[PDB]
Amino acid sequence: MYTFVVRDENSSVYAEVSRLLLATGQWKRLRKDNPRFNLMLGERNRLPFGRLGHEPGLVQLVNYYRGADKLCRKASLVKLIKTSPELSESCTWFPESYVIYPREVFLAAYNRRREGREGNVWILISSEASELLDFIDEVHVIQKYLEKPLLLEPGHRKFDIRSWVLVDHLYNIYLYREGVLRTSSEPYNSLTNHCINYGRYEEGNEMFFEEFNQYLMDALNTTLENSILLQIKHIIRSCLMCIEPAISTKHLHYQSFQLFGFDFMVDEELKVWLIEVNGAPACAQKLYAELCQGIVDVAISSVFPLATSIFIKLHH
Amino acid sequence: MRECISIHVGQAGVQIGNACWELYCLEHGIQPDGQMPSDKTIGGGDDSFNTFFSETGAGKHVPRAVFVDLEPTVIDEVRTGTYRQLFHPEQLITGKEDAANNYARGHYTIGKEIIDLVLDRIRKLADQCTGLQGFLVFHSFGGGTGSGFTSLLMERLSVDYGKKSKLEFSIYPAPQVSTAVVEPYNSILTTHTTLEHSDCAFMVDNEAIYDICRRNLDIERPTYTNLNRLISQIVSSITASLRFDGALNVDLTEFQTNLVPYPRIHFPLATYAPVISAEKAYHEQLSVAEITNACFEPANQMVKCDPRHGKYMACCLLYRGDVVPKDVNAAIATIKTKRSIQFVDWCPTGFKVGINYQPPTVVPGGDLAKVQRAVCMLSNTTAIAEAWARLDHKFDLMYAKRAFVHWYVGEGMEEGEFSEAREDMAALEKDYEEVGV
Amino acid sequence: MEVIELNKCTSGQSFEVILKPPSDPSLEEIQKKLEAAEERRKYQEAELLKHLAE
Amino acid sequence: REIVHIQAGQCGNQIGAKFWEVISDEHGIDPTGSYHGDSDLQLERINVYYNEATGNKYVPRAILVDLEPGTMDSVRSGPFGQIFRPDNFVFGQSGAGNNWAKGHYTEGAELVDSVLDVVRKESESCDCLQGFQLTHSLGGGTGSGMGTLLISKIREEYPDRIMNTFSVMPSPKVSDTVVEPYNATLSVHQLVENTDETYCIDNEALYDICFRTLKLTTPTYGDLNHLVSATMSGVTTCLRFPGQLNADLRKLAVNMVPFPRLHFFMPGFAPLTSRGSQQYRALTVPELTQQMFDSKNMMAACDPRHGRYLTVAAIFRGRMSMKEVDEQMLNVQNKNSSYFVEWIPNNVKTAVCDIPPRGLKMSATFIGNSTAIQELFKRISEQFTAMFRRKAFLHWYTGEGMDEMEFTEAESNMNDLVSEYQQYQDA
Ligand SMILES: Nc1nc2c(ncn2[C@@H]2O[C@H](COP(=O)(O)OP(=O)(O)OP(=O)(O)O)[C@@H](O)[C@H]2O)c(=O)[nH]1
Ligand SMILES: Nc1ncnc2c1ncn2[C@@H]1O[C@H](COP(=O)(O)OP(=O)(O)CP(=O)(O)O)[C@@H](O)[C@H]1O
Ligand SMILES: COc1cc(C(=O)c2cnc(-c3c[nH]c4ccccc34)[nH]2)cc(OC)c1OC
Ligand SMILES: Nc1nc2c(ncn2[C@@H]2O[C@H](COP(=O)(O)OP(=O)(O)O)[C@@H](O)[C@H]2O)c(=O)[nH]1
Ligand SMILES: [Ca+2]
Ligand SMILES: [Mg+2]
Ligand SMILES: [Mg+2]
Repeated sequence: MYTFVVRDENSSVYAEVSRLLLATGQWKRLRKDNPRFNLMLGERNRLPFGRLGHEPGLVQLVNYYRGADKLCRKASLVKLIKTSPELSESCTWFPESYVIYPREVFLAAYNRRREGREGNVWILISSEASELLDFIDEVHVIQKYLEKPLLLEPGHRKFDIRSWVLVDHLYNIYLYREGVLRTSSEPYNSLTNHCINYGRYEEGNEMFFEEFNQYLMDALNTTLENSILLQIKHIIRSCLMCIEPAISTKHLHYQSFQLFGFDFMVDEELKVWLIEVNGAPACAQKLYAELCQGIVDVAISSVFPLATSIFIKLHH
Repeated sequence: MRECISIHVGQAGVQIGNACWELYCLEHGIQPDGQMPSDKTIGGGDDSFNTFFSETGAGKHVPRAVFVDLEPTVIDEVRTGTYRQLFHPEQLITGKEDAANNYARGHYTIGKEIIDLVLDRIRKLADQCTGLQGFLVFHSFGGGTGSGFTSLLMERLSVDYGKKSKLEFSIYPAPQVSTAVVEPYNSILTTHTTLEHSDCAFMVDNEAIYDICRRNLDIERPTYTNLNRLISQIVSSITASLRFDGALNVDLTEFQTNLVPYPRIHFPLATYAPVISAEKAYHEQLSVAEITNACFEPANQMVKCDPRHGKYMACCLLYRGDVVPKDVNAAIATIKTKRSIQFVDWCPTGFKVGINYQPPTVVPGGDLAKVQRAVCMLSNTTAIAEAWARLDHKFDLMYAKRAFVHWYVGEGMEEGEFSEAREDMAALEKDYEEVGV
Repeated sequence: MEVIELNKCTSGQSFEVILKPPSDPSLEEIQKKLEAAEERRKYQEAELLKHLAE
Repeated sequence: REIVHIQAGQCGNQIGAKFWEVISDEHGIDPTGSYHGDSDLQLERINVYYNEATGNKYVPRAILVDLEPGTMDSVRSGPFGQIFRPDNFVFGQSGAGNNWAKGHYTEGAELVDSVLDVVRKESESCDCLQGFQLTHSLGGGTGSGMGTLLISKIREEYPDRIMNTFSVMPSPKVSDTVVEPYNATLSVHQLVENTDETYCIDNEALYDICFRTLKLTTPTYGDLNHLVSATMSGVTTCLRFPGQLNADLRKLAVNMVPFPRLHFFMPGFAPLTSRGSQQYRALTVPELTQQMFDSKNMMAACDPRHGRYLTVAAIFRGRMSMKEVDEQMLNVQNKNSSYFVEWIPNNVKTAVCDIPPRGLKMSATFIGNSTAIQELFKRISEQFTAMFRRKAFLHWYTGEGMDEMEFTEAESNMNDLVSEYQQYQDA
């Protein structure tokens, strides 16, 4: 029998994962503060990482990577990219972003394009620095708003892509073969959060990969793999390997895996941009069962075995 | 030359003291009968090894040490052991019944009956020192004597020798080799009482030593002998600068200067490499780069913690064996590229390096193989606070129900001393967090 | 980077390598504490013998 | 560190005689009192239970007490009866009559000072005295009434010494008299306050083990006391043989007793062995561990799954791999975490002794401070209240000067003890 403990009751993903483990008949959920667990589905904040790996006779796994917050916070991510040579100053795939605390770097580069007549529309989206910058004082990230988003028709609809990524204890990087397209239902005027019409062109403003592939073929004579996903795999891999020496648990007394959500936006010229990385993501409703079983298969059962894959291994 | 006095309190301190002084005798060429033919100054001298040894007219070299335990069993084996002649009978002080794993009994009821005698025996050692720099105190967090009596002695030493440095070698409790359920209580009480009276404390987690013996020495069930002999190698590395000629860490004062920028944050992490089994037939000798890089592996540290998720305030590299500075600097440049080593912004990112050419000495019939080079890293990193969080959490679990507290209150202690000690621990954890993030 | 204060001797050498630069109670109160626990311990003992006498 | 042993009453002297019989064989001491053994380990800690007499003769530091001469004349007649010091037989003539009041207040009051004289003489010749070991039953009059009176007297003279008892609890399946619940309830009120550790030896459990597990159809007291003697030898293994823990009565109390009144232990043993029947297959380290935690090996008739373990001490005897014992003991805690309190970390302690008990190559002794012991006290309480609500059989006690209020107090105190075990079961 294996032991596990739940410490984030709002995790739709790991509530699904925990019910899967119990229903295997070889896992038993413990009290939330029982130290003798094999697996910890931990809280999102102040996870007691310093307490893992000190139980004699117990192999301990945790569904979070200590130090992964540096990729999953806007101010730190923007810092991490510019300051790290792996992501190499201004790489091609991250919008120009700046840390301004509620300033000098913004004015120098931005004002060049307000003079130069190239669209100066950073982002709460304005074109006047004072309008938005003085507003935020009522930390924040000032990012260029890409003014030429990819046209999606019928409907002239802006969109964003979410790919779920699982990193196991051995730092294998797994890209779930099923990504989600979150769609804006109303046309664009020269935000796609599903939290903010709905249902007109496709169910619940969620378009899938089999469908978006055919749109790209029929409309644009191209494949999803060739046009977008190749750029996505490169951005995921570059991000997660840059921080691998900082967060890997290869030689640690406890082990980490963690599921991420990557956010991309595709421009008119079919260039892929990184929006944000989310350390606690929620799967699409249709895809929950497939992904949560893949987590158990490759993240949990790999360490705790019992007695065709759904992932793409991003090689490094 | 300024003399240093070693005080070994409780079972753990005494048995670790045995292995340390045994190792010192081998390193300095002193026989179990106290004679050192190496010493051509007969009856005295001011050599570097005279920091730890005094001389008699008969040429016997005597450790400047005192062993104290509230119960006679452990120290009696020292009186009858291989090094019987090494120590003067007055140097070994024993009580009659121990503290029963109770800090209060060690500190208050039983400890108060022997404290005056111990200080007088210590004073006899001090009066044969031309310039006493301070004390090195070996004790456990967990035991009643190692916890309660040590804090009592440290308070009186602060009063009597207020100008002298006090360093600790503290054994942090681990369930793999545990002796008592109330060890988290004893740990918090003794740490709180001793915090301002200690200038530098080297914590050794019994869990780390245990796994190192299993993993790297292939001993399935390590005994106290296995753990202590490995611990003495680390201790010998830390104290070698006091006993041999060198420019780095030559007095106890320098340990605080190099390792301790803030007084409360005075627990440096120790990492030792390489640990190789004597029974390993074929072994490939590791280079300067390999052993230095091992200093940043948590599996070689004396406490298991992640320095990547903390900040450094100081870093010392103590080498023994075939090591030259150009190899050290080339290795450091290499490690800096590949590892997460981040300092606080008000400290320079630099290493203090000391090299002793004679390689580590090993006891014949021991578990460690002879190596051609070794290193002990002393880093002051906030990551060591993980051990404080682990201990404090265990304290909270029991204390929330006042489990076993009646044993302490039964000896005169008050419930408020528990909460007072825990608040100081909570403050210590917060100091570490502010510096670390 | 910069190697400073190299000192050598026949036993070894020591130096510093810098990669980047930076950006008590008295004996009196001891006895007051110890005797205050002693009176509590003696009081609790006297309560025992009083209870036994009943 | 020496211990003073006291056996009182019929039951106390019997299991007491068996205990000296068993451990003397383990230490190589014959009925003459002479050591004829093959190892120095037998003598390393022999001073704990034996005095040294002229010509290297070993004498148990034991005091035999009864208000009736008969059972003690049996002890002298017994196999090891001549080993005991003759001056340590202290007996009355009338007897207690299964009356707690007679043992505590009247008949026992006359003899108590004579016993303390022997206890004092034994104590004076001790270099460092840990405390006292008493064997008695709680259902009779002498061991119950006078045994607790002795415990109170000894605590008065030795308030800083450990008091430890082996207390046999009454069961209607092994019952001499209907008043045993009265005697037991009055005795538990004393033990809750004047002992540091009490091993609860339930006659119901001893009977059930003999009937169900050992397939003994009509078990005698000799069958029952074979189980008690094996348990007492195992429970005292760390005292009698050298170990890494450097173990004593106080450290056991400090580590096992989180709250002063919850000091009533559930002993366990494995392999469960019938008298004379030889065991040819030695057990495996996994088998010992599963049996020792099995409810069917407990000597108190309680279900450990009905409560939670506050602390546990496990003693393994024989030549076995300590790694396997560690793995196996770690396996039980990790497998059954729910029955160990989380607010006492590392509350299970394991010890190993190379010397095995006679007739076995592998043996395991279990000592648990479980909140499930409230079931035993609830059972005594229910039997007590059944008679007390009608004031039945009270005249036996009010005839000796006792008042009803003392019964109400003892009833109330035991129900307080039950509620305290209940409190930490849900904590
Ligand atoms: N590394 C190491 N740890 C030890 C040794 N002896 C005991 N310990 C540890 O020390 C703690 C118990 O402290 P002890 O030194 O045994 O107790 P004490 O200081 O003699 O005090 P008393 O309770 O009065 O016996 C436990 O955590 C043990 O794991 C030893 O020789 N080496
Ligand atoms: N440079 C940019 N150009 C165009 N649109 C942008 C943009 N930066 C962000 N957006 C849009 O803002 C929307 C939401 O903002 P943001 O990227 O900060 O959070 P998010 O998309 O990851 C949802 P959540 O914050 O709840 O996890 C995205 O859908 C994106 O379309
Ligand atoms: C008196 O005879 C024993 C004495 C001791 C003993 O002195 C002791 C010392 N330290 C501990 C413990 C440390 N942590 C624990 C957790 C649960 C139980 C005990 C401990 N016990 C232990 C025994 O059994 C292992 C004994 O045999 C019954
Ligand atoms: N195991 C065991 N139990 C006994 C023995 N004799 C009596 N008992 C139990 O002890 C209780 C009677 O107490 P007893 O010791 O005989 O009375 P006392 O002599 O006045 O102390 C009953 O519950 C009996 O079941 C015995 O020899 N061996
Ligand atoms: Ca000399
Ligand atoms: Mg001790
Ligand atoms: Mg009878």
